[PDB]
Amino acid sequence: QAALAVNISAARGLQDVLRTNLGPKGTMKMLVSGAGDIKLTKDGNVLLHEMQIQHPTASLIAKVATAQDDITGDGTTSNVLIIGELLKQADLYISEGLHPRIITEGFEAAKEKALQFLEEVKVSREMDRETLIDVARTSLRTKVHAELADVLTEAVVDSILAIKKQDEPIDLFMIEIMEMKHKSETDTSLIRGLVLDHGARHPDMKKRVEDAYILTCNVSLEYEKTEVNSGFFYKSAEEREKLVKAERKFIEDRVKKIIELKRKVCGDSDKGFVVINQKGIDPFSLDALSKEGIVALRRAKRRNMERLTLACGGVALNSFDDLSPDCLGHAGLVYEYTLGEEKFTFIEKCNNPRSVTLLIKGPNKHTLTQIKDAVRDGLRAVKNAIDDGCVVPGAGAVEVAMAEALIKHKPSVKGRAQLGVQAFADALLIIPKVLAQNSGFDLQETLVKIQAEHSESGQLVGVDLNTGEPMVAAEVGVWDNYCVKKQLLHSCTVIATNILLVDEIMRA
Amino acid sequence: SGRKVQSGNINAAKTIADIIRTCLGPKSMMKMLLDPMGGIVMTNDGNAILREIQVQHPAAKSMIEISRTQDEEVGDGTTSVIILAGEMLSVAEHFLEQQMHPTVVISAYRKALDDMISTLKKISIPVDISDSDMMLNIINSSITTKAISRWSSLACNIALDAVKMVQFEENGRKEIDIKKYARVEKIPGGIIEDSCVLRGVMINKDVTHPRMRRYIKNPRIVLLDSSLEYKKGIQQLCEDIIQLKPDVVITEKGISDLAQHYLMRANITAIRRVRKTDNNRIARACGARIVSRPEELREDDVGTGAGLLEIKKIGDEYFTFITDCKDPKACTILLRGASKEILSEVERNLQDAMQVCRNVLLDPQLVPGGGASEMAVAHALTEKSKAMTGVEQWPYRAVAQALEVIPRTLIQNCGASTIRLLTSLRAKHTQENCETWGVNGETGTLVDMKELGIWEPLAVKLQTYKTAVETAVLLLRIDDIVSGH
Amino acid sequence: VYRNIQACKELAQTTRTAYGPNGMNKMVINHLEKLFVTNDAATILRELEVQHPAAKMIVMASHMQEQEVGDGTNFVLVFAGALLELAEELLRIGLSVSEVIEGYEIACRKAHEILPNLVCCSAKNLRDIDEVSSLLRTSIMSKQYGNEVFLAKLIAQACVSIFPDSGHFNVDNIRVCKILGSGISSSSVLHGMVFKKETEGDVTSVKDAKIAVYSCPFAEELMNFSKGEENLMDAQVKAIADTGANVVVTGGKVADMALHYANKYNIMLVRLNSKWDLRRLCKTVGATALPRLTPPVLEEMGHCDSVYLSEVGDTQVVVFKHEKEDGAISTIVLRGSTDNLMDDIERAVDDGVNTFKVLTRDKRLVPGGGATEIELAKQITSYGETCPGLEQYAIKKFAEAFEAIPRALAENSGVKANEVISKLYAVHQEGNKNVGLDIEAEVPAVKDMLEAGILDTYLGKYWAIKLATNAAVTVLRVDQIIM
Ligand SMILES: Nc1ncnc2c1ncn2[C@@H]1O[C@H](COP(=O)(O)OP(=O)(O)O)[C@@H](O)[C@H]1O
Ligand SMILES: Nc1ncnc2c1ncn2[C@@H]1O[C@H](COP(=O)(O)OP(=O)(O)O)[C@@H](O)[C@H]1O
Ligand SMILES: Nc1ncnc2c1ncn2[C@@H]1O[C@H](COP(=O)(O)OP(=O)(O)O)[C@@H](O)[C@H]1O
Repeated sequence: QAALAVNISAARGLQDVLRTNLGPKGTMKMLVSGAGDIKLTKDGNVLLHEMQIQHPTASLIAKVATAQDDITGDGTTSNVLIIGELLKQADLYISEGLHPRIITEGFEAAKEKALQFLEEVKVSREMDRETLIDVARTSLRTKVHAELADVLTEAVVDSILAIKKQDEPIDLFMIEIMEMKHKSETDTSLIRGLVLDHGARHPDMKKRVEDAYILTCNVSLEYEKTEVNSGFFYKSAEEREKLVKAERKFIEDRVKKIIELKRKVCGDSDKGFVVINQKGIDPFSLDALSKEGIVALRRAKRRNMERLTLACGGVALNSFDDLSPDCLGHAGLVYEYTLGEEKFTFIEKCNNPRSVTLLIKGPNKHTLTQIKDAVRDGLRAVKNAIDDGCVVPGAGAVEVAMAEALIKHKPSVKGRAQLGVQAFADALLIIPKVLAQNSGFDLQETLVKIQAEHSESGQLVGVDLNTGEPMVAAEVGVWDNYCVKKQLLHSCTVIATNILLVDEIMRA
Repeated sequence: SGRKVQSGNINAAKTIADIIRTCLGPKSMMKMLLDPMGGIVMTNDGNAILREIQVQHPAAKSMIEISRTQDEEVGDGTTSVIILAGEMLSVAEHFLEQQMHPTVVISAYRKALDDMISTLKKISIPVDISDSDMMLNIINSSITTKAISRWSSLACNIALDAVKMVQFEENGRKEIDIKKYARVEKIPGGIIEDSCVLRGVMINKDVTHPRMRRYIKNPRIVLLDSSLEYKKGIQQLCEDIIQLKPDVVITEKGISDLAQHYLMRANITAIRRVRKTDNNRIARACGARIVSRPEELREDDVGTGAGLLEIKKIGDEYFTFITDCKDPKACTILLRGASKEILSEVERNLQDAMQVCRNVLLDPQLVPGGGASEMAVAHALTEKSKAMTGVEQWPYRAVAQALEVIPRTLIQNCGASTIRLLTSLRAKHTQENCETWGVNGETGTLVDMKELGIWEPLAVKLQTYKTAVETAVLLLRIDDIVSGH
Repeated sequence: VYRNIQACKELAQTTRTAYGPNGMNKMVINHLEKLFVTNDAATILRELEVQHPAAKMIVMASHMQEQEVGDGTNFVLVFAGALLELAEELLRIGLSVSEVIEGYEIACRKAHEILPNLVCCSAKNLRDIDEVSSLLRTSIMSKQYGNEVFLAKLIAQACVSIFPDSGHFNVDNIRVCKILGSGISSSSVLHGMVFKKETEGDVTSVKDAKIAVYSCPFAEELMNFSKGEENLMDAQVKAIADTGANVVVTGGKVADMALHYANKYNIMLVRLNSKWDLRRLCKTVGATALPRLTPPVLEEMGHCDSVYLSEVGDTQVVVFKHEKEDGAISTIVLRGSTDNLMDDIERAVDDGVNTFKVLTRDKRLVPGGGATEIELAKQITSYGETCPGLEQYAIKKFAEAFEAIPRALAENSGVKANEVISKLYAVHQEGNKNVGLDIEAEVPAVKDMLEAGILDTYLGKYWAIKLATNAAVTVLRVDQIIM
């Protein structure tokens, strides 16, 4: 009776808060924390995961929405707008009776009709470079500046078309985003193979490695000593004075094992023996072995070594010795690059060059984070477009045609479910409206123009976010993902039903 | 203290102007008047809004006074005057804060006004008078959008017949004209088409016994404020009249039957209970003179008045139809109809068109309305300001910038965006050489002004601009108000 | 969003006064309750309690500006404030924020492409000490008025011109050492860093010095303990003096036994090292700080060229010169009555050296003192009418925000700003680029800058304009946050 009204008000408030974010031309919000550090972002997922919401059921909506749509690429803010509009439209009929179950039946029937419509509208144009360009641009211009997105589209699309050779979509490890703080943010490219965070204390050991062999195996040039005896150095410090010694024999054992490894699998000072340590190493043994042609470094994280297993090769055990070099692999180039003060090791052209890392040079922390999120979103969107193989006309093209199909589907359903279907259509109509409003033009001017021209066009058609003119998104380059639409519709219907079925609230 | 009173004055001006900012044009947004008695008032006229509302700030009171004067001087445009004054003061607010004296600002405003007066005449399109075709086009253009839409024929014919019946050739060629000396005869009865025009003055007062030669071939009217008595034991006025031998005498009081026969012997027709508001037009139409001193009496006391008098009785009313008098300067226009609920506004619009014709005689110029003239003068000022030097150039540009408020409001109160339309109008108007495009008021769509066919008299727009600028300088020249409250 | 705009506007206003050679300065009090007098706006901001996030990111933009150029930060602040207030009134008109952003971006690109069209660059080279000294006087004149600019330009530039080798320079090479006492006119320039030392037991001509770094500075039973402690201390100083050590550096205090033992080791016991000097010494002599007295290492042992005592400045000091570059290190010794003006003088020295650096990286110079600002404003506002569309409003507002620099420069210098602005703008049609404002005359009079020699870096102004536009754009595109 009134719990429904409370939920409606909370959902409308959340929708109104998230109104001015949809679309590339939409403005962006900024997040402030108690510490003082601020984040500047526009993506709905991070906004809902970071906002401090007052109303409880609004927090419910945000949490469940993020949880469900983590599976698909994005569309979070569009989903929130559609569910808010659904609730408002249902309220305009509930306020005069209209028991929520009938509205639920109408919603489910409209969902079925919209699913069939989307199935028969989806366009299966064969994949090429140009379509990937268009998808990357559409998915990137909605998270970062215009020209920055234009620069980043080429990098992301080239990386993704490189990845696509496996004929199966895989992600996470195979694409790595490195972060650094060069002033020139315009520098953004891709590096094949691996890029290591940093190296060790080596004065011009190998540099241009060219051909190399990778064994790693967490070398022990600074093998752990026996420092821990009882708490700390007590009056009985002879343990931490002498027992801490005699472990240099481990370091010399590793040195000699690498010695015959190098002059067994190489036979010359060339062909850099690439090894890594998970902790620091002593410069003495390090440069003594590097002067023999061994590429030894230190202080690397795990993710790089697991990537080395699949992209370079070689086992990795901290406690080890010389063993079968069968696991060892080869690298085309292990050249090291330094920008200003910190060293980057470019492990590229290696065996299985499928693994590729992405390079950005953001000036400060928040721009770096926004760039990382934008490139991740673009990668996910293009991967989904690869997987479905059938892109769909965006810019509100599918939504308006879906609304028209639902309206023409009104007499098909009996009972009072027609009211639910009509409300569902009017709610799905929100997306082009929000696009036009965020762009700056009048709401209903653009909406009426688009509907009127789509009446005779037959083909799908969107909105140009530069003049308000209707535009055929198919021929321009605006594209969305089939799976995104599927998951959005399904989750939207589910959450709308769940909220509408509530009757009363009590404490606990 | 100091400039603070100026800021308060201009704030009051801005907050009184924007109240009725949105109520001009063919699609004026309507307003509410809620008296503290529960009543509710339906009103569109901003002049009526300000007349009904009451305000305490003296500057707002002075602006009410100037609005009323402009209403009673030239006619319409009072809302435009108020809007222009408010916008000019609001834009001068920034310069007042700029720590510049009001003297330089008002000097810049004066120079801008001088420039505007010229550039208005530069762009005004010529018009012809008494040319029925496009005069009727003007009637369908501006004299419309009132309650005479279905009855425009009566208004047009009345105006065209009565334009040449109050003209005064005092110092030039019929350029002196008044809308009050005309005999408007607004009586209900019959059909509205019964209204006509006559060359003379009509009196609603008549003798109780018109069984006499009330009309003479050449009446010689002489005004007399004295009332005739039975006799001296005053009869002496009868012999005094007999000395000069007139035939018509006007008095403000009744005449007895014996006194009526005495005046019949005096060979004069006695007219009683006349009204001063009608006696003035009697004297104007007949050229009468009043004198009673016996020493000053001469041959000039009595002069020729009417030419063909007559009295009829229409609608059981004692009419008095003087026609074809000596001077066609105070003639008759008849106003009949079944009801008078709209005919008053009809005659108001008639006097509006009368001012239109009078100023057309003054200056046969029409300005392209609908924001076309405003944008033209703003463009002229902005292009002329490039050569101007010194600090005074900024007000000379801000007055032009603030003058574009009229098309802004026209576009605003029709649904269309007030930004894109204004930008399109300005951008295309500059490159256009002599186009003067004016936005349509109904659809809120750009259109060349000749095709739309709307225009205003040069004199009325000139007066509006002059009053707005003078109000701006007057309100900026106030340095303090403390004389009590 | 008007809250953010107003906050940034107040932030810009509170530092607008300090702009120009007539910087009418402020008081500085921090949490630990000092009292400084300073006119440098960059010095003002670093102790302002800025809480509004828009202010936080505008001062972040200012910090980015100073890290790339080194001056004009106050210009960035005032330009951003003008841009944001004009954007505020544009929003009040009814324009969308995105349209304003687009207009500002296109106006910024127009400004960058029009800037290099009025450059009157340097004369011949970084050499000719007098010529470049005349060049580098503008920034220091802005920091400190013309009372001492003529001495300051020679003092600062003469130090940076010591090592014009291979066309490479470093700002950190020219450090500043402060000596209290006589007036500023008694300032001097010297080679090699100058700082206080304690012991005078130093030989003038020395071989390769051995900089011993002190990371950690200093009945019968009483006699026994005293003897043991003295012997331990003597062993410690013997260990310090090992490996051919000849000199030491310490942040501690002298001891009579310690100084005597060091002197009879022919080693001076240098103490009283400032908390900043030791990192610079270590980085310039190619060594590191020795942990204690007993573990010194010759591998991490300091060597620059030699060590001796300089009497310049009416005091005894320590000097290290002739590094691996043999001329890279060159400090400047200053004299002053108090310390509250030492900060301003060293700030002016930095404002000279960084402008010299950007001159090295860009030998192109544009007229200053309101010349370039009004010229670019005129160019952009003339281009605005040509460009149709809705970006035109943002273009004129960008030009108006650009022309606000000479307005503030005139106003905070005493002269009425509007008169100066109007006269300058009217003159600029005929009195072209080189015209500029006159500081001396109270009447609003103008004067050509080419003869005045008041010029500012082309690259500096370029980067300042770019970063101000970026900051204004990134401020305009926010809506709100929980607060
Ligand atoms: N260039 C463009 N023109 C018109 N519409 C666009 C353009 N780029 C993206 N869109 C629209 O933006 C929508 C996605 O934006 P949004 O929902 O804000 O991002 P997210 O998917 O992260 O929630 C898509 O439905 C698409 O139609
Ligand atoms: N059809 C029309 N199209 C455009 N503008 C019109 C039209 N009719 C009237 N206007 C505008 O209305 C204004 C006159 O209104 P106004 O004189 O203020 O009325 P009042 O004085 O009775 O309040 C003119 O400036 C003219 O531009
Ligand atoms: N004598 C002068 N006359 C006119 N303008 C000057 C004079 N000296 C310096 N200026 C102006 O002062 C500005 C220097 O600003 P500055 O105070 O260095 O900024 P910041 O404090 O951020 O480094 C220059 O742009 C220059 O135009």
